[PDB]
Amino acid sequence: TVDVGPDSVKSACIEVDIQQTFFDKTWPRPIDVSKADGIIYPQGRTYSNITITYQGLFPYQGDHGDMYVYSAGHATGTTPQKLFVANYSQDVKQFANGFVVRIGAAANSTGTVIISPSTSATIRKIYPAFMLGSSVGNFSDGKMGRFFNHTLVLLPDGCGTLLRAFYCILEPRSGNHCPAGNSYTSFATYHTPATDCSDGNYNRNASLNSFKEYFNLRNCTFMYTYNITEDEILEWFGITQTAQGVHLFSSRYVDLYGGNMFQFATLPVYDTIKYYSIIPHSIRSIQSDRKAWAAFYVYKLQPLTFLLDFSVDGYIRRAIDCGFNDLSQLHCSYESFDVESGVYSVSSFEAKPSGSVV
Amino acid sequence: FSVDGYIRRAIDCGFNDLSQLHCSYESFDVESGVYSVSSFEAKPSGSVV
Amino acid sequence: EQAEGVECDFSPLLSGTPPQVYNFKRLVFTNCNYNLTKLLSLFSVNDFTCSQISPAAIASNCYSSLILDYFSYPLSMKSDLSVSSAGPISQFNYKQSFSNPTCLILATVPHNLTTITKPLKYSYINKCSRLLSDDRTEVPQLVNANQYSPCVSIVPSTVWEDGDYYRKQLSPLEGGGWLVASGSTVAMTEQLQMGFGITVQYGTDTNSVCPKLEFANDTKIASQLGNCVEYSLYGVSGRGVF
Amino acid sequence: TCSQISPAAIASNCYSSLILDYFSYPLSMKSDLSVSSAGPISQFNYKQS
Amino acid sequence: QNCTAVGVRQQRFVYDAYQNLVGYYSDDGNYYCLRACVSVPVSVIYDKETKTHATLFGSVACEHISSTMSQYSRYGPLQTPVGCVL
Amino acid sequence: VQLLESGGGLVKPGGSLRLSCEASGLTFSNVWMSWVRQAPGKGLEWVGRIKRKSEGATTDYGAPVKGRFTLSRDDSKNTVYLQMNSLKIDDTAVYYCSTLTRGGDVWSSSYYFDYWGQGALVT
Amino acid sequence: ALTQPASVSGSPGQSITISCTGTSSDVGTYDLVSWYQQHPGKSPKLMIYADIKRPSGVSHRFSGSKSGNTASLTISGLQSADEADYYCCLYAGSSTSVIFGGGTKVT
Ligand SMILES: *[C@@H]1O[C@H](CO)[C@@H](O[C@@H]2O[C@H](CO)[C@@H](O[C@@H]3O[C@H](CO[C@H]4O[C@H](CO)[C@@H](O)[C@H](O)[C@@H]4O)[C@@H](O)[C@H](O[C@H]4O[C@H](CO)[C@@H](O)[C@H](O)[C@@H]4O[C@H]4O[C@H](CO)[C@@H](O)[C@H](O)[C@@H]4O)[C@@H]3O)[C@H](O)[C@H]2NC(C)=O)[C@H](O)[C@H]1NC(C)=O
Ligand SMILES: *[C@@H]1O[C@H](CO)[C@@H](O[C@@H]2O[C@H](CO)[C@@H](O[C@@H]3O[C@H](CO[C@H]4O[C@H](CO)[C@@H](O)[C@H](O)[C@@H]4O)[C@@H](O)[C@H](O[C@H]4O[C@H](CO)[C@@H](O)[C@H](O)[C@@H]4O[C@H]4O[C@H](CO)[C@@H](O)[C@H](O)[C@@H]4O)[C@@H]3O)[C@H](O)[C@H]2NC(C)=O)[C@H](O)[C@H]1NC(C)=O
Ligand SMILES: *[C@@H]1O[C@H](CO)[C@@H](O[C@@H]2O[C@H](CO)[C@@H](O[C@@H]3O[C@H](CO[C@H]4O[C@H](CO)[C@@H](O)[C@H](O)[C@@H]4O)[C@@H](O)[C@H](O[C@H]4O[C@H](CO)[C@@H](O)[C@H](O)[C@@H]4O[C@H]4O[C@H](CO)[C@@H](O)[C@H](O)[C@@H]4O)[C@@H]3O)[C@H](O)[C@H]2NC(C)=O)[C@H](O)[C@H]1NC(C)=O
Ligand SMILES: *[C@@H]1O[C@H](CO)[C@@H](O[C@@H]2O[C@H](CO)[C@@H](O[C@@H]3O[C@H](CO[C@H]4O[C@H](CO)[C@@H](O)[C@H](O)[C@@H]4O)[C@@H](O)[C@H](O[C@H]4O[C@H](CO)[C@@H](O)[C@H](O)[C@@H]4O[C@H]4O[C@H](CO)[C@@H](O)[C@H](O)[C@@H]4O)[C@@H]3O)[C@H](O)[C@H]2NC(C)=O)[C@H](O)[C@H]1NC(C)=O
Ligand SMILES: *[C@@H]1O[C@H](CO)[C@@H](O[C@@H]2O[C@H](CO)[C@@H](O[C@@H]3O[C@H](CO[C@H]4O[C@H](CO)[C@@H](O)[C@H](O)[C@@H]4O)[C@@H](O)[C@H](O[C@H]4O[C@H](CO)[C@@H](O)[C@H](O)[C@@H]4O)[C@@H]3O)[C@H](O)[C@H]2NC(C)=O)[C@H](O)[C@H]1NC(C)=O
Ligand SMILES: *[C@@H]1O[C@H](CO)[C@@H](O[C@@H]2O[C@H](CO)[C@@H](O[C@@H]3O[C@H](CO)[C@@H](O)[C@H](O)[C@@H]3O)[C@H](O)[C@H]2NC(C)=O)[C@H](O)[C@H]1NC(C)=O
Ligand SMILES: *[C@@H]1O[C@H](CO)[C@@H](O[C@@H]2O[C@H](CO)[C@@H](O[C@@H]3O[C@H](CO)[C@@H](O)[C@H](O)[C@@H]3O)[C@H](O)[C@H]2NC(C)=O)[C@H](O)[C@H]1NC(C)=O
Ligand SMILES: *[C@@H]1O[C@H](CO)[C@@H](O[C@@H]2O[C@H](CO)[C@@H](O[C@@H]3O[C@H](CO)[C@@H](O)[C@H](O)[C@@H]3O)[C@H](O)[C@H]2NC(C)=O)[C@H](O)[C@H]1NC(C)=O
Ligand SMILES: *[C@@H]1O[C@H](CO)[C@@H](O[C@@H]2O[C@H](CO)[C@@H](O[C@@H]3O[C@H](CO)[C@@H](O)[C@H](O)[C@@H]3O)[C@H](O)[C@H]2NC(C)=O)[C@H](O)[C@H]1NC(C)=O
Ligand SMILES: *[C@@H]1O[C@H](CO)[C@@H](O[C@@H]2O[C@H](CO)[C@@H](O)[C@H](O)[C@H]2NC(C)=O)[C@H](O)[C@H]1NC(C)=O
Ligand SMILES: *[C@@H]1O[C@H](CO)[C@@H](O[C@@H]2O[C@H](CO)[C@@H](O)[C@H](O)[C@H]2NC(C)=O)[C@H](O)[C@H]1NC(C)=O
Ligand SMILES: *[C@@H]1O[C@H](CO)[C@@H](O)[C@H](O)[C@H]1NC(C)=O
Repeated sequence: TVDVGPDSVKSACIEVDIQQTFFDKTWPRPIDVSKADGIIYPQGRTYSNITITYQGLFPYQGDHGDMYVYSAGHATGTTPQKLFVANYSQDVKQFANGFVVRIGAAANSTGTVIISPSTSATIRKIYPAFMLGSSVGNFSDGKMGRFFNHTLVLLPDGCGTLLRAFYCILEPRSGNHCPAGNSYTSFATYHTPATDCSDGNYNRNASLNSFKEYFNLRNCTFMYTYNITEDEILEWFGITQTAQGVHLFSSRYVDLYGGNMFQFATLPVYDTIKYYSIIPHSIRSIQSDRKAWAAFYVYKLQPLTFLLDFSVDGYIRRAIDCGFNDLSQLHCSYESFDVESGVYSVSSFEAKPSGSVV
Repeated sequence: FSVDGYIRRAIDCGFNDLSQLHCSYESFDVESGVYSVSSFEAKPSGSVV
Repeated sequence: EQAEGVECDFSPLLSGTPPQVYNFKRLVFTNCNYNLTKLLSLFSVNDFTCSQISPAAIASNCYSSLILDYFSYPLSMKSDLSVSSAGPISQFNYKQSFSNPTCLILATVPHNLTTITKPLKYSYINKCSRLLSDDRTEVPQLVNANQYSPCVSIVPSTVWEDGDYYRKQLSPLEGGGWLVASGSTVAMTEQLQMGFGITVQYGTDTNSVCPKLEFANDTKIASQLGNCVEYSLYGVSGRGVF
Repeated sequence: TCSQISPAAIASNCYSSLILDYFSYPLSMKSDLSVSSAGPISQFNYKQS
Repeated sequence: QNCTAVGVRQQRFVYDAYQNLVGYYSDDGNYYCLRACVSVPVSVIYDKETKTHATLFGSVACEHISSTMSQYSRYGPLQTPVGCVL
Repeated sequence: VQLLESGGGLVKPGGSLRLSCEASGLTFSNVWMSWVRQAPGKGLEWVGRIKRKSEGATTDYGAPVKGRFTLSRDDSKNTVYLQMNSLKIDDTAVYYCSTLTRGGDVWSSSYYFDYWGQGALVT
Repeated sequence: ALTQPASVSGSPGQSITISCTGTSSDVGTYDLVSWYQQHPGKSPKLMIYADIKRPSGVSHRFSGSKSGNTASLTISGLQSADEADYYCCLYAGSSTSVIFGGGTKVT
C-alpha cells in the first residue's frame, strides 16, 4: 500500500458546465505514413540504411483519429468562475490494442479561445490526461462514466513539468456537484496558472489536488513521477498492455526531433484494460488573459505490416501501410520504395458476410 | 450419379485391369492405347522362423 | 559481456497471506541476477516440471523477462493444472501459456517459514458465465493464459459455502445482460500448500535477466579484436570477429 | 509406460540386447522419474535414455 | 439462390464433385443453390516516371465498382473491352 | 420459537442411542439444524449440522464424532434426528438441539446459533 | 482454538471485559465472532454476533469490541444478575468446524 496523501477537505466540488457546441470544431490531422507519422520503433533490434518490412502495433494510414481539446473556464475579471468542459465524462471507449496520441499538433499556430468566439491567441502545447480500467457503470444519478474498483490514472501536473501515474480505487465524494452528491454534472481537473505556474515555484500538486476534490484515493498500489522538459516541440505518447504490464512510450527521451517513439517506463498494472476515457481539464485563468491550446489526437493501433525505411542515422523516416491500397501493397511486395513501371497483380477485394441464416 | 441423384452405373476398381483403368481416370469413358496398371503382388506360403 | 546488478527480490512473496487461484499475484523481473535455487530452497517442493525449455536452461540462460505468478493451491488438485486438464479449475480460475516456455512448481510450506500466513481455507470458481439481454441465453466465459477470471470482480476473496452464487448486471458497453458465477471450497491441510507459475520471454528486449557468474580480463572485447572468437553478449550468443 | 515403443511390443519383440535397471523407489516421488522433473532424481540419481 | 431441385430428396445437402456444398433442401420445402462468395480480382497500372497509377478491376462489368475504390477499406470508373478501370 | 428435545437415557459404551427434537414457531424447511454437546465440568463442543432439503440436506460433522454420529431431518414432521452408531464412555454429555443461521449476505457471511432447545442427557 | 480468561469479576456497577484471542485467520481478518451466555443448569443464549451486535432480547450492558487479533465481550455496569458462564464462538462457512473457547466464569 502506498500513501498518496490526505483527502480533500472542501465542503463542495467546483461547479463545471458543459456547453458542447463550443467544442464542435474540426481541424483534421490524419496519419501520414510517408513521414513515418506515429511509427513506434522496433524494440528488439536496430538497423541502418536498409529497407525492410515489420509487423507491430501501428495506426491505419489516413486515420483521422479522435480529436480532443481543453478550454479555459469562465471568469469575471480577476475572479475565476465555474469551469467549462466538453462532454468527455461519458465518452467511454474500448481500449483494444492501445493507442497513440499526437501532442502539440498546432503549437506555434494562431487561433482563438474556445470560450470566446472572437478572442485571438497564440496556440501552445498542453498535455492530455487519461483514465483507464476494466469495468465501467453509472454514477448515483444514472450518468455514465464511473470506473469501478482499481483504475489507472495519468495526470500531467505542474503546468507540464511532471507526469504522475497511479493505480487506486476512486471513492466519490458526496458534496455539492460531486459524483455522489447533489446537482452532479461531471468532474474535471484544473489549475490556476496565476499562482500555480510561477517560474520559481510550480505547483506540482495542482492537478492532483483538483482530482481529489471529486474522488478520494483508496488502496493505492503505486504512484510514480517522471519529469518533463518545457518546450513547444511536437511529440508523441503511446500506451499498450501485455503480460508484462502497461508500457509507456514517448519520442521525447530518444528522438525528440525525429518522432520515433521508444519505451520509457512500465507500470505494474496486470488488470486487463478494457475501457478508457479522456479526463476533462479546465484553466482558471483571468478573464483579461486567456490562451489558445493545441488539440491532441488519439489513434487506434492494429497488428499491421509496414515497410520501414531506416536511414543512415538509425531512425525511421518513411513507411508504407501495406494494406492501405493496391499500389501501396505493390511497394511492400518488392520490399522497396522504388518499383519499375508496368501492370502488377494485387490482393483482391472481398465482401464480408451479412446477417447469418440458421 | 444421375441428375435425379440415383446411382445407375458403377465400377469395381479392384476387379481387373481395364476396370482399374477407368477408375484411374475417374471416368466411364477413356481413350484407346496401351496403359500401365497395378502389378500383380506375390503371395507368400508358410513362413520360416 | 553482462551487466552487474542486484538479485531478484522475492520478499513480497514471503511476507503475507497467499492469494487465491483466481486472484493471484504477479511479479515481473527485469534487470536481475536470478537464483532459482535460493527461492526453491525455502520450500519442500513436491513437484516441478517445465515445457518447451530444458531443466538446465530454466536456470542457466538469459531471458528478456521473467514472470512469477504465485497463489495458494490444494496439492490434491494438481491434476487440473495440466495443459490438457479436464477444466473445472483451469478453464475458469487460472490457465497457463502454451506458446511461451513455462514451468510449474508445487510445494508445501515448512514450519520454519513463519513470515507467510495461513489462509482460512481454499476457494475456487466452479463456473462463470454470462446471461444475454434476453435473460434466457447463457454463454460460458473462460480465462486465457495471461488473464484473470472474467468474473473476478464478482467473486469475493473467499467462498463461504459451496453453491454460493454471485450476480451483477452489465452496462450497455458490454451489450448488457448479467454476469454470473458460483464457487466452492476445500479444507485446509495441516501445512500451507502453494503453487508457482513461471513464464520465460525471449528476444523482445536485451536479455538482462541472467544467472550470476564471475569474470576475467581475458573475456573482454578489447584485446580480442581481429581474432575469431565465440561470444555471449547479454544473452545473445554467436561466433565472429570483432 | 513406454517411449518409442508400445507397452505391448516391448513384451514380444526381438532385441540385440535388453538392459534392466532396478532400484528401490517410493511411489510418492513417481513424478520425478520422467524427462521433465524437479531434478532431485532426473539430474542426480537416475535418468532414462 | 432459388433454383430447381437435383439429387435425391432425403438428403438435405447436395455436394459437388469437389465435395463442396452446392445446394440445400430447406426446412420450408424449398430448394436453394449455394455458391462461395466471390471476390474482385485487381491489378495496378503503374507509371514510374510520372509517379501515377490506375486501378484495373479484373473482368467486372463495372456495375459493382463504386467510386472511392482506391482503398481496400478493410474521374470515376469506366467500362472498357478489358474490364473496369479507375 | 420453541425446540422440543427428547430421547436421552443411559446406554452402556459399545451400544447405540438416537436423539430427536421437534421445532415449532419456525419454518422448518427454511432453517438449518445443528447439535452441540456439553459434558459436566467442560465447555461447549460441536457435534454436527444439517442443511435444508432445497440445499440437498447435506451434513458436516465435528471431528470428535466423525464416522460415528449421523444427522438427518424430516420436513413432514418438522423434526431432526441424531443417531449415535457407536457410543464411548467419553460421549457422556448433555446434548442440545439448536438452529443455525447466517447474517450479513453472500459476500460477507457471519454464522451463529439463535435458538436453543432444553437439551437431553446421554450417558 | 480460542483462548479466554478462566474467570472475570467485579462489583455491581463496575465495567468488566472477557477477552477471546486467536490469530489473523481467526479474529483479525473477519468480524465473525459470537458470544453466548449460559446460566448454570440452563442452555446458552446468544449475546453478540459478528463481533458487534446483539439480539433485541439483550440489554445494552453487553457490547462487542475488537482490536488486532483480540475479540472481547464488554459488560458495562455489571449486575450480580449477570453471573453466568460466557463463551466465545468462532465459525466460518463450509470446509471447517465450530470452535468454542473453554468459557469464562463471570461473577
Ligand atoms: C503532492 O503529492 C505527492 C504524492 O506522491 C505527495 O507526496 C507524498 O506524501 C506522502 C505524505 O503525505 C508520502 O508518504 C510518506 O510520508 C512520510 C512523511 O514523514 C512524516 O509522517 C510519518 C507518518 O507516520 C512520520 O512517521 C514521520 O516521522 C514524519 O512525520 C515519509 O516518511 C514516508 O517515507 C516512506 O518511504 C521511504 C522510502 O525510502 C522510507 O524510507 C520511509 O521510512 C517511509 O517508509 C514507510 O512508508 C512507506 C509508504 O509507501 C511503506 O511502504 C514503508 O514500508 C514504510 O512503512 C512517505 O513518504 C508519499 O510517499 C509521498 N509521495 C511519494 C511518491 O513519495 C506530496 O506531499 C504532495 N504535496 C503536497 C504539498 O501535499
Ligand atoms: C515551435 O517553435 C519552436 C521554436 O520557436 C520549434 O522548435 C525548434 O525546432 C527546430 C527544428 O525544426 C530546432 O532547430 C534545430 O532542429 C534540429 C533537428 O534536426 C533537423 O535539422 C537537421 C539540420 O541539419 C537535419 O539534419 C535533421 O535531419 C532534421 O532536419 C536539431 O538537431 C538542432 O539542434 C542543434 O542544437 C543542439 C543543442 O545541444 C545540438 O546538439 C545539435 O547538434 C544542433 O546543433 C547544431 O545547430 C546549432 C544552431 O545554432 C549550432 O550552434 C551547433 O554547432 C550545431 O550546428 C536544432 O534543434 C529548434 O532548436 C527548435 N527550438 C527549440 C527552442 O527547441 C518547435 O518545433 C515549433 N513547434 C511546432 C509544432 O512547430
Ligand atoms: C544461489 O543460491 C544458492 C542457495 O543459497 C547458493 O548456494 C549457497 O552458497 C552458500 C555460500 O555462498 C553456502 O553456504 C555455506 O558455504 C560454506 C562454504 O565453505 C567455505 O566457507 C566456510 C565459511 O566458514 C568455511 O568454513 C569452509 O571451510 C569453506 O571455506 C559451506 O562450508 C557451508 O556448509 C555448511 O553446512 C554443511 C551442512 O549443513 C556443514 O557440514 C558445514 O560445516 C557448514 O555448516 C556451517 O554453516 C551453517 C550455515 O547455516 C551453520 O548452520 C552450521 O552450524 C555451520 O556453521 C555452507 O555451504 C550454501 O550452503 C549454498 N547452498 C546450496 C544449496 O548450495 C548459490 O551460491 C547461489 N548462487 C550464487 C551465484 O550466489
Ligand atoms: C468492484 O466494485 C463493485 C462496486 O463498484 C463492488 O461491488 C459492490 O460491493 C458493495 C459492497 O462493498 C455493494 O454495496 C452494498 O453492499 C451491501 C452488502 O452487505 C453489507 O452492508 C449492509 C448495509 O446495511 C449490511 O447490513 C450487511 O451486514 C453487510 O455489512 C448490500 O447489502 C447492499 O445492497 C443494497 O442494494 C440492494 C438493491 O436491491 C438493496 O436490496 C439492499 O437492501 C441494499 O440497499 C441499500 O442501499 C441502497 C443504495 O441506493 C439504498 O437505496 C437502500 O435504502 C439501502 O440502503 C449493496 O449491495 C455494491 O452493491 C456492489 N456492487 C455491485 C455491482 O455488486 C465489487 O465487489 C468490487 N469488486 C471487488 C472484487 O472488490
Ligand atoms: C483500503 O483502504 C481502507 C482505508 O484506508 C482500508 O481499511 C482500513 O483498514 C485498516 C486495517 O489496517 C483499519 O485499521 C483501523 O485501525 C484502528 C486503530 O487501532 C488498531 O491499530 C493500532 C495501531 O498501533 C493498535 O494499537 C490497535 O490495537 C489496533 O490494532 C482501529 O481502531 C480500527 O477499528 C475499526 O473497526 C472496528 C470494528 O468494530 C471498530 O470497533 C473501531 O471503532 C474502528 O471503527 C481499524 O482497525 C481501518 O479502520 C480501515 N478503514 C476503514 C474505513 O475500514 C482497507 O483495508 C484498504 N484495503 C486494502 C486492500 O488495502
Ligand atoms: C458529445 O456531444 C457530441 C455532439 O453532440 C456527440 O457527438 C455526436 O454524436 C452524434 C451521434 O448520434 C453524431 O451524429 C451523426 O451525424 C452523422 C451526420 O451525417 C450521421 O451520419 C451519423 O450516423 C450520426 O447520426 C454527431 O455527428 C456527433 N457530433 C460530433 C461533433 O461528433 C458525442 O457523442 C457526445 N458524447 C457523449 C459521450 O455523449
Ligand atoms: C446506466 O446509464 C445508461 C445510459 O448511458 C442506461 O442505459 C439507458 O437506459 C435507457 C432506459 O430507458 C434507454 O432509453 C431508451 O431510449 C430509446 C429511445 O427511443 C427507447 O426506445 C428505449 O425503450 C429506451 O427508452 C437508453 O437508450 C439507455 N442508453 C444506452 C446507451 O443504452 C443504463 O440503463 C443505466 N444503468 C442502469 C442500471 O440504470
Ligand atoms: C525533476 O527535477 C527536479 C529538479 O529540481 C527534481 O527535484 C529535485 O530533487 C533534488 C534531490 O534529488 C532536490 O535537492 C535536495 O533533495 C534533498 C532530498 O531529501 C533535500 O533534502 C534538499 O533540501 C534538496 O531538496 C531538489 O530540491 C529537488 N527540486 C525541487 C524543486 O524540489 C525532481 O526529483 C525530478 N523528478 C523526477 C521524477 O526526476
Ligand atoms: C423457389 O423456387 C421454386 C421452384 O421453382 C418456386 O416454385 C415454383 O413457382 C412457380 C410459379 O412461380 C410454379 O409454377 C406454376 O405456378 C402456378 C401458381 O399458381 C401454378 O398454378 C402452376 O401449375 C405452376 O405450378 C412452380 O410449380 C413452383 N415449383 C414448385 C416446386 O412449387 C418458388 O416460387 C420459388 N420461390 C421464390 C420466392 O421465387
Ligand atoms: C546508404 O545506402 C546507399 C544505397 O542504398 C549508399 O549509396 C550508394 O553507395 C554505393 C557505394 O559504392 C554507390 O556505388 C551508389 O551509387 C550509392 N548510391 C547512390 C544513390 O549514390 C549510401 O552510401 C549508403 N550510406 C551509408 C552511410 O552507407
Ligand atoms: C472513347 O471515346 C470514343 C469516342 O469517339 C469511343 O468510340 C466510340 O464508341 C461508340 C460505341 O458504340 C461507337 O459507336 C463510336 O463509333 C465510337 N467512335 C469511334 C470514333 O470509334 C470509345 O469506345 C471510347 N472508349 C471507351 C473505352 O469508352
Ligand atoms: C584486470 O586488470 C585490472 C588492472 O589493474 C586488475 O585490477 C583486475 O584485478 C584484473 N582482473 C582480473 C580478473 O585479473
